[PDB]
Amino acid sequence: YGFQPTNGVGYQPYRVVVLSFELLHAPATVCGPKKSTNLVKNKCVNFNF
Amino acid sequence: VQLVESGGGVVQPGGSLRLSCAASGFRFDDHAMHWVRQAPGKGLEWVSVISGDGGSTYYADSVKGRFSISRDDSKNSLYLQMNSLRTEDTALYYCAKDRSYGPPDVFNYEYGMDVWGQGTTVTVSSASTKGPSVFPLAPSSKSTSGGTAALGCLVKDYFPEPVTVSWNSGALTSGVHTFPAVLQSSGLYSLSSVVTVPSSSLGTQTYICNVNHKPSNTKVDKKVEPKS
Amino acid sequence: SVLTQPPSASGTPGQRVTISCSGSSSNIGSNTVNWYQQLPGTAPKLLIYSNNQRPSGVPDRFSGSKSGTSASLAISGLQSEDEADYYCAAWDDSLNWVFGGGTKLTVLGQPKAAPSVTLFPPSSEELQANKATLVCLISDFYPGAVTVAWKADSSPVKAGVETTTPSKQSNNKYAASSYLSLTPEQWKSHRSYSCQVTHEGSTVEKTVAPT
Amino acid sequence: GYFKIYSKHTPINLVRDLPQGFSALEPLVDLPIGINITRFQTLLALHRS
Ligand SMILES: *[C@@H]1O[C@H](CO)[C@@H](O)[C@H](O)[C@H]1NC(C)=O
Repeated sequence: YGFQPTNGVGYQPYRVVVLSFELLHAPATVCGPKKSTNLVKNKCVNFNF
Repeated sequence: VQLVESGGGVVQPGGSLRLSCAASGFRFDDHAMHWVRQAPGKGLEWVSVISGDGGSTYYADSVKGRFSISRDDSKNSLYLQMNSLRTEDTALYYCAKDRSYGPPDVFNYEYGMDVWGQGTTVTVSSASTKGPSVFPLAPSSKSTSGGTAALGCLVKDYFPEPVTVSWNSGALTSGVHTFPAVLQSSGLYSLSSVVTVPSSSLGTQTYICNVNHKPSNTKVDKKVEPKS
Repeated sequence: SVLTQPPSASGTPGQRVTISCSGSSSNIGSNTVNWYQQLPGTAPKLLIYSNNQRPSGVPDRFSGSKSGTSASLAISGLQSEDEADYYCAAWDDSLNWVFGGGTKLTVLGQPKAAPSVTLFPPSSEELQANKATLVCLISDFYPGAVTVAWKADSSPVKAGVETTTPSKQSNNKYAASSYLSLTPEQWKSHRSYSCQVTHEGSTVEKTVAPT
Repeated sequence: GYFKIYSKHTPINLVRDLPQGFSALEPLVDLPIGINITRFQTLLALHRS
């Protein structure tokens, strides 16, 4: 490619990142950042720790 | 950095038109172009897009097959050819520039529409063209209140939308207010322009409405005087 | 592919007003929103592209949010020049650009004016012209929610009447007009007609009798 | 697919003989590898100086 700055878009350099994911058999890898509300006390509550 | 259009007018249902839009201030090989119509008083409605760098066009679904769109970067222009119109296409048409070409289909996440034209009116119907009928609405005590009284001119039943009524060849600018034309069920427009003037001056001075119809060649001056 | 948004919003001048849009999954799901302001009469402006990026010339009172499948403009502090339509856009994988429904702004500043009404009967030449039209003009009624009803001697009528939508004048209040179609024999049939206008509960009516 | 490692560091009062006593080992690491294992070795620091 001849990337000249006096070019119109259509010959200008674009950088490309392609993601792909796989779920074969592995134990644990990258997950999301699970939320996390607040912790109350002295009240019958439904909790998940 | 400007956008102008041309090509509107009145055609009967079944006809055809060619809208054009000329741009200035940038190249055409860096921007996509849009035609966006809008019915009077209502919201916008996208019609078509062409990408920059040649052709990859898209139309809205209600206008599929009937229309065609091209560009010309030798002349810096857009053409929108309209065939077999229906009565629901009476609208302003806007020629808008899309920064960062490529149909919004491929170049996602950043399209926009930064600069816009001034639009072009197009209306369809068989009513054809007709001249206005004028009456003077006399100043009356039912219109009079204290120091002032109002009189005017009613210009009705005309198709060719642009019509003008002045007061005394353009003399009176105080109280002169022309109201938006109304579109009747008959298909013809109508309006009335009224001006207030001191009640001591009911008949005293000149109050002649000058009616001019530019698509036709109608020019009539009508005097308004208090009721007999 | 519908982009449901509220038809009109409100607020006192000087506080934050939000404007929402709700598209499904090809609209706001995998795409970006734009926001367009349309002052009355002009060409529409661009306000926000790529969900929060104002271009050069947009002041720092407008922001933008996109959360999952909803979007939101957020005007921080109204002023006397932001009374306009606002549209949200998308792309919809359906292969068609979609637009919002628009939303007016109602700064609600000007006090409550009185709709001045004026009524005119069909002129004499029109009587000789084998037709008749009653003319009801409304003016200076700053909050624009006027409506009209027409009256023959004692009853209401609902045929032959045309009503303009309110239009803004120079003084930034409104004006409107309505026309009543009549054959002159019906004009002299009933002893008098009237035009009544209702506005914020209040009502004012005018009346004219044939000669 | 997890390679668990427990460990403990007790001080002897001898130098290099296996003593007697009780001392429970606390978990150190956890590695989600997936690796198969059938053999292992050791590593030692030679005598050169
Ligand atoms: C470990 O080796 C055995 C050999 O019997 C093989 O069957 C197994 O698939 C190997 N482990 C993994 C995770 O592949």
